Amino acid sequence: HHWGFGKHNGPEHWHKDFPIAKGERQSPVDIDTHTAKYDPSLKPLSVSYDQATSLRILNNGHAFQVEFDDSQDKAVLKGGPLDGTYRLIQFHFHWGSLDGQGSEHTVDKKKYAAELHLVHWNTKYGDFGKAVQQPDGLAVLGIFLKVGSAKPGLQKVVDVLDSIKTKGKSADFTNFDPRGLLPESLDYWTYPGSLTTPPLLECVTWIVLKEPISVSSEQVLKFRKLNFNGEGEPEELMVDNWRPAQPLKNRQIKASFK
Ligand SMILES: [Zn+2]
Repeated sequence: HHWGFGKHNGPEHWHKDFPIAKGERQSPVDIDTHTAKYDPSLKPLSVSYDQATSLRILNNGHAFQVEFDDSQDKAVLKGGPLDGTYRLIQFHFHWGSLDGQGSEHTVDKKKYAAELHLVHWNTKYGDFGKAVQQPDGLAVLGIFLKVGSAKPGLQKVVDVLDSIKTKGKSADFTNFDPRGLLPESLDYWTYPGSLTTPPLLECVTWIVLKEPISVSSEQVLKFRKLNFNGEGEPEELMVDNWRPAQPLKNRQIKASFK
């Protein structure tokens, strides 16, 4: 009876196994655009993905994750609110059963159809496992998805999902360029928060882009054909794998733009 997104093990239950669920810097949060302060010290976000090396895509039982070779400085995030260099390790999404919900962060209470997380770890901690034990261990770049025109750069991801339908399935996924998932503007909000799946560690500097990317209805529909369950088990569609907004508590969200 482990954590999940069902009726008996979903986000409202997680605190029982992971008490930090009720912590002081939990994510996601609602971004109140009128309360976020423009910060004239925030540098432009530097995203250097030209040498990114994807390896594999995995159905991990709550989402799918595209993993990268992070053994060299190849795909790095720096600048913005960050000190130092953070290396890309994986990206994954959160999505809904319907276009009207699916994002984890919300903007003035608005829910998007999905949310992309590009997860990076602080190179000063040597690897991901050590980084998540530190308050500044991770930087996660969050990008909202809305349903409209197709995102061509996403299609290679959508087309491989049939091969990883059920929990535990993985597939070779090389030469995928995550630059094809970025919106035009890198304007962002930033605040200190946490992983949004257990163990919910409070190790993340969140950088959430203001500009959503558009994906097609057909693209998001294919996300919804994935399964939470393993092969040979009763079918449960992988939908609504998003944690709802958590109390902001003692935190200020800063904006890179006015
Ligand atoms: Zn996530």
